[PDB]
Amino acid sequence: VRSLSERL
Amino acid sequence: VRSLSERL
Amino acid sequence: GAMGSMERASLIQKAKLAEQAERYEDMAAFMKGAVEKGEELSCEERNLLSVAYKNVVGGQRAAWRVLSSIEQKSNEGSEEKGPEVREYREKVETELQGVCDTVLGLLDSHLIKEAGDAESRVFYLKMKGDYYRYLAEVATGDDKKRIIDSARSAYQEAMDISKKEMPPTNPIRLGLALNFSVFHYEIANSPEEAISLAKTTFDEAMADLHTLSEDSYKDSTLIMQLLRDNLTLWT
Amino acid sequence: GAMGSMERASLIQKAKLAEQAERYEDMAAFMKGAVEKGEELSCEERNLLSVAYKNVVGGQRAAWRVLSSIEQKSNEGSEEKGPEVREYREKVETELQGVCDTVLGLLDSHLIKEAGDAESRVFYLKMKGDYYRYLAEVATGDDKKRIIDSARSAYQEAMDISKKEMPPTNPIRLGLALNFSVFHYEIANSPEEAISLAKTTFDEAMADLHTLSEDSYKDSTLIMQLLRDNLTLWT
Ligand SMILES: [Cl-]
Ligand SMILES: [Cl-]
Ligand SMILES: [Mg+2]
Ligand SMILES: [Mg+2]
Repeated sequence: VRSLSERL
Repeated sequence: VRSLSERL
Repeated sequence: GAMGSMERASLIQKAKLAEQAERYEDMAAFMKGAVEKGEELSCEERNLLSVAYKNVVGGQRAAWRVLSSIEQKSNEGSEEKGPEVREYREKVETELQGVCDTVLGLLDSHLIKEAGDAESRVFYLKMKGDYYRYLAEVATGDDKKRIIDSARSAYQEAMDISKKEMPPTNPIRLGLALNFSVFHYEIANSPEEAISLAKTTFDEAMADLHTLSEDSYKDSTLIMQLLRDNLTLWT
Repeated sequence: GAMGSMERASLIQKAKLAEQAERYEDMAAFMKGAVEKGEELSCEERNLLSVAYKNVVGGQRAAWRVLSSIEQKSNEGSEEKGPEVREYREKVETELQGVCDTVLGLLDSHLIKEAGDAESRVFYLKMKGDYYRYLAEVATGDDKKRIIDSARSAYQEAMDISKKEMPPTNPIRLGLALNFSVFHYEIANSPEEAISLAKTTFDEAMADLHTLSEDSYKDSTLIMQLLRDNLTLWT
């Protein structure tokens, strides 16, 4: 499971 | 609502 | 062609990788390269070609519809915003037409003329009808009628072969009938013809399901459900 | 540049149309054209630039991960299938690196050096960190360490400005901290630093929410939830 980065 | 055509 | 130096088998392998990676423009370029090697395509390879270009043109069609709707609204109390919406719709349209012309060119040089078996010939003639139908969706001027007749003619030739050579449950035959019914409803202003074709196709397939294995039954009934979904929308 | 003949305002208008049509490669080309006009970008324009390239590189990253996983499996009792998987992974990788280099080039010529306000400067330095981070995701050889340090340095400069010049709830400051924490966890092998940064960022924002309007509260809390989601994954 990969980490969440900033959304647009 | 548009008609459904063949799926892949 | 930029794929001229790559082995046929490597192009096919990479098309399958591109599909897994959802890189459909790459997939289409690899499959175009494979077709241009000049050998006939197997069943699996025909399906890769179709998947690739259907996904490419599908994104273009979706974009064109968004832009056309914006352009239509701008032409209703609407403030004048200049040429940009038209220009960008035209840009997407030209690219879409280019993809359709590419597919039609592969079919004409030389996939159709070498296709002797019903499965291949019907598949390619259906594709020809489909890509003329996509051209018809964006056509306006002195070409619309001839493009529509080209789609109709390709679908009709495919239908004639499919009815003589394939069982009514064959998934290619079903998909052809489905798409020709969509042509009648959405392109040719013939909703009654669309409904009649979908109904007869569905009923003739229903009556042939008893001949099928479990796996073939699943394949056929999946497409039959699309016919039924359209009939529910159209009636 | 192919956009050199188009008005700045028309490029911006078309970028917005491309976004609506989900044509992100076009959107990025239009926004690159707009940047190359040489004027600074407004808030809205910076966001269009970021959305465009994030969507383009996002698709490339997703494809690269699919292909890298296939390549890794092939190198475990696995049958030798030739060079095609590596070649195609390399093709996608090179294209991804090209997009990152394009973005970094716009930042260096000359977006960052003209950005004096904290909102713009932090935004661009964060972007610089992000695109070096995407380069680091695919780097292996004698460049990996220097690419990682370039990402770190850009994020750190952005953090220093943001802490001096912006409130802890500012969405740019929050998004920067979020992405720097991801850098620590996924790139720099520093999960404890990632967790500490996410926790402190979340807590300092929580304590500042009382100052915000309803709309700003919604903006800030949406990003805070991503910090919390990562903390739940990481602990
Ligand atoms: Cl345009
Ligand atoms: Cl390749
Ligand atoms: Mg037969
Ligand atoms: Mg301030």
